Amino acid sequence: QFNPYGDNGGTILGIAGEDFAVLAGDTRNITDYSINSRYEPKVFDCGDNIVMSANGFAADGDALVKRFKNSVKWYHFDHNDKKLSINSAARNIQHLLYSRRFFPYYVYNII
Amino acid sequence: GSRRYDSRTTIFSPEGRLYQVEYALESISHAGTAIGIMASDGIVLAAERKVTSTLLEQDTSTEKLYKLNDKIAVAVAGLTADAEILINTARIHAQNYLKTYNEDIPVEILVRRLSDIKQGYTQHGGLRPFGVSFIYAGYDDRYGYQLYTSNPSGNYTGWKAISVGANTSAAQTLLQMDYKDDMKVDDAIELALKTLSKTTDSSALTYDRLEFATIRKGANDGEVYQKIFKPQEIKDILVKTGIT
Amino acid sequence: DRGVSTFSPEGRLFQVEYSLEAIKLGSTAIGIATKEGVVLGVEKRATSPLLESDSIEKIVEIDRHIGCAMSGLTADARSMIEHARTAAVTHNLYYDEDINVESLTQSVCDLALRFGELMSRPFGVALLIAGHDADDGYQLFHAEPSGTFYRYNAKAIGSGSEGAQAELLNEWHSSLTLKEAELLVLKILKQVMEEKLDENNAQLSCITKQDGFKIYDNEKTAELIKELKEKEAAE
Amino acid sequence: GYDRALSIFSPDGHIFQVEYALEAVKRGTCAVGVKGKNCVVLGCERRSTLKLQDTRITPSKVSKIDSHVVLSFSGLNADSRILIEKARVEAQSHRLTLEDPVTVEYLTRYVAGVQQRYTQSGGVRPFGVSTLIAGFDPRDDEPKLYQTEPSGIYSSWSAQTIGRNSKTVREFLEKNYDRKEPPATVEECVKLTVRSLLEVVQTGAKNIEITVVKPDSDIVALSSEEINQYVTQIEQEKQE
Amino acid sequence: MDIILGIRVQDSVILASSKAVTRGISVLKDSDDKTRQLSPHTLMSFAGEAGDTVQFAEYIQANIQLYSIREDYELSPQAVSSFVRQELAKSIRSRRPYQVNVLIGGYDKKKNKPELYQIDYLGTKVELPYGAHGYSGFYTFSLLDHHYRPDMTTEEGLDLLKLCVQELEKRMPMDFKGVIVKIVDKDGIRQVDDF
Amino acid sequence: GYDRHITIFSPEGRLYQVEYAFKATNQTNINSLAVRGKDCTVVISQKKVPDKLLDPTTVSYIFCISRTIGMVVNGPIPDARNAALRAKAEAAEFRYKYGYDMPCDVLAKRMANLSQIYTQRAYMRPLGVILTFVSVDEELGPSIYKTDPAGYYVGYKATATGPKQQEITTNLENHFKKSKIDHINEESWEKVVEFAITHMIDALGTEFSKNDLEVGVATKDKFFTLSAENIEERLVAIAEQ
Amino acid sequence: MTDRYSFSLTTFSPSGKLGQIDYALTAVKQGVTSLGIKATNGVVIATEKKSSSPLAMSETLSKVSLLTPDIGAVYSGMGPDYRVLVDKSRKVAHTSYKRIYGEYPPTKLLVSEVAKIMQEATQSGGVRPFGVSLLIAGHDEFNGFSLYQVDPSGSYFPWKATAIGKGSVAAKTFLEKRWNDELELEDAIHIALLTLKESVEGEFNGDTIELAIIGDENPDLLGYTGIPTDKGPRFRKLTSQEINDRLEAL
Amino acid sequence: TGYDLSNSVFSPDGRNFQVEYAVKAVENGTTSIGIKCNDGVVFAVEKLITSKLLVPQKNVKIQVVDRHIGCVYSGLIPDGRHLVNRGREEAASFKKLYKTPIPIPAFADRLGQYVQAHTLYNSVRPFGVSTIFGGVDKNGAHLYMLEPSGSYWGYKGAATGKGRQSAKAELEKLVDHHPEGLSAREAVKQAAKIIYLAHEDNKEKDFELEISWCSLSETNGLHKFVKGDLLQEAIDFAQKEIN
Amino acid sequence: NNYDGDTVTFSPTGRLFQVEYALEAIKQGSVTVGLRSNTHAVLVALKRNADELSSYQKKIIKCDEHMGLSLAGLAPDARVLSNYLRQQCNYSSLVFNRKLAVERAGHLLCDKAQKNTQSYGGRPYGVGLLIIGYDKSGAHLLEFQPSGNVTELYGTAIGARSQGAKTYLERTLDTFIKIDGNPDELIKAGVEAISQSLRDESLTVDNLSIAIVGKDTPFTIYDGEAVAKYI
Ligand SMILES: [Cl-]
Repeated sequence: QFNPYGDNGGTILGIAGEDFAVLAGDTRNITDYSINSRYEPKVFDCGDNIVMSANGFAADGDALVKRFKNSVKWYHFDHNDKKLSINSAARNIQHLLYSRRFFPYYVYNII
Repeated sequence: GSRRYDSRTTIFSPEGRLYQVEYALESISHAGTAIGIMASDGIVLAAERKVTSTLLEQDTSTEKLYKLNDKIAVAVAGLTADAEILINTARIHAQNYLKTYNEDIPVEILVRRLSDIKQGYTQHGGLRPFGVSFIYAGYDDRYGYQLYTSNPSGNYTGWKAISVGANTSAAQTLLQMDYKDDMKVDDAIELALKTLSKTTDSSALTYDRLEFATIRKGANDGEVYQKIFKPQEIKDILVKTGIT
Repeated sequence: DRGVSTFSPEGRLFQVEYSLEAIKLGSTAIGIATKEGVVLGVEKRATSPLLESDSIEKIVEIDRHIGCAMSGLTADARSMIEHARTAAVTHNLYYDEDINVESLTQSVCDLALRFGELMSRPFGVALLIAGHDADDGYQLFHAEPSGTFYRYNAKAIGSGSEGAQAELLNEWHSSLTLKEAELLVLKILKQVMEEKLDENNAQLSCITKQDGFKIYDNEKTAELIKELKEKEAAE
Repeated sequence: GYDRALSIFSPDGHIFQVEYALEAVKRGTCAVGVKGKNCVVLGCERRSTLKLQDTRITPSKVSKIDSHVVLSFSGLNADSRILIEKARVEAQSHRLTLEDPVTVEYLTRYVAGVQQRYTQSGGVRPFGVSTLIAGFDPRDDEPKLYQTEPSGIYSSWSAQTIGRNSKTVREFLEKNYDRKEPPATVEECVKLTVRSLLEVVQTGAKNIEITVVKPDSDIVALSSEEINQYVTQIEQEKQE
Repeated sequence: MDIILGIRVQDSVILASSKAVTRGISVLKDSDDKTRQLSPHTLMSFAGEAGDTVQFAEYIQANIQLYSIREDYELSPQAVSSFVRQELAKSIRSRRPYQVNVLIGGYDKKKNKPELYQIDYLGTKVELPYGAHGYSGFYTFSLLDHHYRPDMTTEEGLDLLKLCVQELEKRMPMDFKGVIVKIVDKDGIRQVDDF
Repeated sequence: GYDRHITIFSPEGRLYQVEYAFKATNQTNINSLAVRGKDCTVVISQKKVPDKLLDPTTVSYIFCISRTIGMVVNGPIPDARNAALRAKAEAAEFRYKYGYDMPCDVLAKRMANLSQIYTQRAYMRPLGVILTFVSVDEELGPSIYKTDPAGYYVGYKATATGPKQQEITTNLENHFKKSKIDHINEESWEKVVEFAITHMIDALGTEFSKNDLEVGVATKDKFFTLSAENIEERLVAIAEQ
Repeated sequence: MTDRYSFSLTTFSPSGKLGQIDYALTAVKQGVTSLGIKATNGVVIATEKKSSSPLAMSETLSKVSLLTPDIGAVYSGMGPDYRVLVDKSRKVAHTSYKRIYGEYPPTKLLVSEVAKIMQEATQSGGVRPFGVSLLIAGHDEFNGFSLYQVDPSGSYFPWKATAIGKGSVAAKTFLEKRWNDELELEDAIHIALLTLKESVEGEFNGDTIELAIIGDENPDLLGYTGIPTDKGPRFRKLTSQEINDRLEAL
Repeated sequence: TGYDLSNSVFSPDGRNFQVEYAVKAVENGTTSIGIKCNDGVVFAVEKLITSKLLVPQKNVKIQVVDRHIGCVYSGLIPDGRHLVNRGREEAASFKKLYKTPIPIPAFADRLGQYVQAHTLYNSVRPFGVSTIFGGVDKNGAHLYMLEPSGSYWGYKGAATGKGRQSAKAELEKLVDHHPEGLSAREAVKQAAKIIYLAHEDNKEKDFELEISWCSLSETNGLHKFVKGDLLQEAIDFAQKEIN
Repeated sequence: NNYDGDTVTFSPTGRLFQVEYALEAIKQGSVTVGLRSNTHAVLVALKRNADELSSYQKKIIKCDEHMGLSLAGLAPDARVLSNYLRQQCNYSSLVFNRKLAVERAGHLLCDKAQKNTQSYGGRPYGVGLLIIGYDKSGAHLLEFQPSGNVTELYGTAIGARSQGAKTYLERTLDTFIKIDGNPDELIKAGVEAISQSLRDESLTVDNLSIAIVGKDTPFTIYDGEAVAKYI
């Protein structure tokens, strides 16, 4: 039987400071006991001073980030180049994830 | 495109009338007269076949009086083909009701359903309306004996006595004159035939130019019987009432 | 006959141009934007004295920070208002924030040209959409059935529009207060209305950052009418 | 499907189909609505061109939408059945989803919305019907009376009339109805409703129908004899 | 839910329905009314899967109320029971059937007779002098078979009903938190507030 | 007068669009002829290549519908090819569904029914073509069936179509009045083609070169068209007697 | 593309006339004469094979058609319209009856289905009415022999005998004088040939006349033996020779 | 009258006036030609320089279908593009199912049936273009020309647009003087000349020459644009002949 | 006359009047100018107001980081077409990781507009567009007409009185094409070009709208005090 999911490993870490924030992640990509890549970027600058990382199943992670980056682009078009605040991005991402409630993006996401 | 050839069947005139409904009524006014008379102990349906021939097979023929179920019947005035479309729909509606509630359909509910179908053709779809006027004769345990009429507009009304088709103005005046509330079926039979005999465009009213039916509680004990009259039976009632 | 989406030889859509004629027959609605808020006022125009005038609802809330006044075939506005309210609240669901007045106006105007042979004809109603957001401050928009919307410092729509617009041309300046704007709407409404202006046949409303969108009471408006009469008699 | 745009603007900014639908309402029998201090009365004309009618089974002019709301109309009879059915379905749908019966204002807004939808939808013509919707909101003793028309606009009325010769009976109501002091009792409200119809009706026999609606789902239709007593008393006072 | 009982006596129909509602291992409510008035002289009690019961009952209620307004007339208990049966028989072959068993108690004003109908989720209808759903009948039918007469008064019906509930309370492993009892007769529907 | 624009009845009970589709049939100014032999069915048609820039090999109004069925068309080429594509599709579908080759008369009826629909349904126009189907049927033998824009079709002993159809028709009528048989009593198809060409020459009163004619022949289990050189051999034999 | 004619092409005129139906009846009037006569033990239907060309094989064009083993049909008016109606009539006899009840429909009900199809072409969107009048003869167990006429409107009437098309007015007068309730099938065929001769100009023989009967069961035309209840079709088309034999005793 | 107001209506002549009006739009367009040579085909088109602001060699008119078919047209340019888009879909589905690239006669009928379909209903307008197209397949070289009616034939030479008469006369001379045939490189030179000669009908504005070709020997049976030195050589040959 | 009731009808001379009437809507619209060099491409637009209380209607729309257009005619139709371009630019990026070629963008607009000119019920677009962009083959300028015709140009102008600006660019062709690596001078040439189409009114701070795209310059729009430099 076809299993649409996989586990590409990795680990991410986000810490909020008083006037700054960090989003860190390891660069290793794996399947089972093999290494796919020693350097495969996992944390992305999505625009508007927002950084994002979708950790878990890489294919779903790349799809989600790609869709959120797209959502930022269309937020500028639709709302007169207004800056997408971090709280507004968070809520937007909730709806991106729940659109697949019955066939989920198998990722743990931090922004 | 196609717009060029659209007659626009569902529009108001400047006076607020529906063109096609009015013209459909004009069509119906040339159809054979149909009369319904409601009495205390039953209902009469009488109707005139249009200029027949001697070679028409009358005993197997049916153009005016139709059976919707065991309790309800209709007299037709207008396009027979249009009427049969609606009659078959009404027969199905009555059976749907009986299957759902396990009770025979009340007369008005059946009438309202058919009238709603007629109405729809005047408001949407871009199709011509049904060129048909019905007289509904029926019985149920709520209101007892009932007469209704519906026309292409989809409007329906209840009656003690009523006519549709040709010469309704003259026919309605004659019915309004001789009708009384305490009237019985045998008297109503006579009134119906006398009215047709005076309003008819034909030279004389004969058995071969008539369809006749009664709905009577004259069935053995508390129940209702429909009687579609045979050619020989119409000939006998014409002699009995003293018309031929 | 002819297509509903047909262009005239001058390059205009027949139906859109004809819907504008219907809007000219509508009751007057005026909007004035200031730095203290935006004022919206309308002529109610009851067809009979037995008609309970308070049931005439020509000023309408879209969100807490956006209001709307209408003129023309007012029945057509109900689906536009429903869409606007849905768009405003839906954006709050998706983005956890108030929606920009311009973006709301654009969403309403996207419905405009969705007609053909979608709805069978354009809308026969014009809207004055007034509101406030953090980015562009107090704003007033005029939404037409053409799908076009202009921002305005002040605008009048309806039967007495060109007379009122000429008056708004002279009176408006960038330092107007909210109180001054209120009296100015009442003044111009009184000028173009057929019947004598009072609290029952005219209605005021405003949108401020603090209190949001508010329709004025008949008692509150009555005082502003009395205040207007006295200041006109003062010279 | 049939998508033809029947309701469209004309050069002068009029939708003729909607305006011709108002002419159908003008042709319809007269209907009147008067609200008192603690009630609303709906009066309706019955044209006496149709005798030999069975008044038991003939569709009544006033229709219950729910136990606390009624609807009368003027215009095409067949068209009114479609609005009434839709209204009745919406009333039960509201009770089912919100657990409260509809307010009179909500029901009116829905029926008005249906009428409006039929003025800018393809392949359909407007309803040739204006309605008077009356009743009392749940747990409220304030009377409610609304009017709708083919265009889809609606509004609340202290008293209103629609249909043929409505111009005349509105003239009567405008001078006779006082807002500061409305018909205090049921008698006064019915009397004023019958008086208004007597300006237009012809004979006061079976031509006048009256339906009284009181708070808390108390709706009754007056009989011929009860109405005839009002007709008798009015004319006897008039002979002076 | 669990226990719903019904008994048709001389001049009325009596319906008894349990008050308990359980989620997981906890009894959330002990005063739940498992019934809906379909019309002034027709009452329907219900029992089955969580959620489906109320949704189905309220859907039936809305349809009968709609009919009443349209025709200005109350449908007979027999007509209502047939409508309900068809909806369940329609439902059983659906993508996701409604798992609801009902009892319909009504007083026919035309015939001046009380009527009790038992309908299960498959659309199996039977008219009975007394009825039950689920396991309720296993405990109670022996008592009803013994004590029931068709000429019983409403008071005698209530006494026989108490005996049925007492037997249930003794031999069922299940605490159903007592019953709400309602009577359907010529004057309409009323609840027995002390039972 | 919109009863002349679409296919609805005029007051006279006529369909003018169908009648005007018949007139489009002669727009090409080409005459065709079909006759039956003992073992074969022959169809000949005039070929006119007015422009020198045209590739004459691509100019044709004869179509190979199936292995057994051939079709000649009288009318404009776009409608001709429309009909040809449909007939090919129908013939192939028939064989797939019913397990045997579509008969000539059955295809003719099918195409005639499609034409009838265009005369009744408003949104579809009639095709301005007359279709003559030919084959050697396995049950009926040599067969000629012709369809027109009215949706009419019938079998033929022989037939002719075009501007000068009447002249050809009478010529054929007179021959069959003499012989008193329903076909050309001849063994080889070559001589049946020679008969067809000869009688077209006599009827029209024009001589033909190899490039002036177009010939289609139906035999048992195949239909085929003749090349210019095959036609030349036919013209030589005619001239030598 | 898409069929954008979703509106009726037949509509009521101010006088109450349905123009397209009237015009369809005019097309029927121009059509070749066909007739039907009912006897005590059978029914006969007949028409002229108006050949468009002598080169045309008129045997391949069938104006008289079998609808069921016991029901036949003939027409006057537009031939192509008739051909497609026969296709639909044959199919509806199976789909709406035989596949349900396991037997062929009685004449009146098959007529009713044909009538319905013709009525729908009179009201549905983007179509014209059928330009034919049908005469449908048939037999069934409980109704016996019957003959029906069906018009472009969808209206149908049962006849003892009748004619439609070119010379129907004269032909119906001829039939009124000759018809009685004691006619045998051979007498009806004889009257049919007499009546049809008056409307025909040219050749009058078995090759120019098409004639069929609904009569006795034909076990020779069944195609198989072994089932007693299956006794064969009552519909039979008379041959060219069979017609000519009766033209000598004319 | 009124027969010319709606597409797919037969006039009493048996004519479709809407299609004939579409031809008028074709006759109004710029000149385009096609020449069949020994082992392939050559296409050429007149591009009117409306203004100096037009970027030279950028507004390409000739279009490729698949990799072996060339298409050029005169009339309403957007209608031509629509037709080529369909042609590309037809060619793709053919190759998808049957593997081999679509033969030219097969491709010709696909366009023909599609154009003919737009003469069957009043809900669509006929195509306002005549399209010259062709290429090399397994059976050799083929040249076609397709009209608004859906009518098409095979050609030795083809021409359409405002200067079609002048072009046709020139094409007829080549057919007569070269019965054995014309080479691909010759056909390119001749194509340039004919467009220059046909430009006398559009002599008000100056023009830009655009040529393409498919040849078994010169291009391996693939469609290619004539560029650089070979184009200039053809322009020089053309300019020499007019003087 | 009798052949202008819908877009599906040719006239006897082979003209499509509904398309020509749509073309007329562009001529009524306010003037906008487009011009490019080898490094940059510039749009200049004269915005139009309803009255003194009203704002000035926006003329320029961004489609991607490397592409955008200016409009003249029905503004809502420009919104529909620019939205389509945004989607197509975006489809190319998401699927092929490829910035959409300006020439291909023109071909897509042509095909979208064409479908509206051949079918019954619909209407042609009532707007003209000037598309600028910078892709792998350098700077580009396109002119879109709602007939479907799309043309690649060095410079052009559309709208009311656009002939004056178009003549100026036709004279200046050899000069402005050579303005490489100097965005300000290229804009100056555009502002000087659009000035040839002005009568009575002049270029004010809230009247003028400018956009630019180039080698190391994303598509950016300049309005308000950002264009006071060029007045
Ligand atoms: Cl078929």
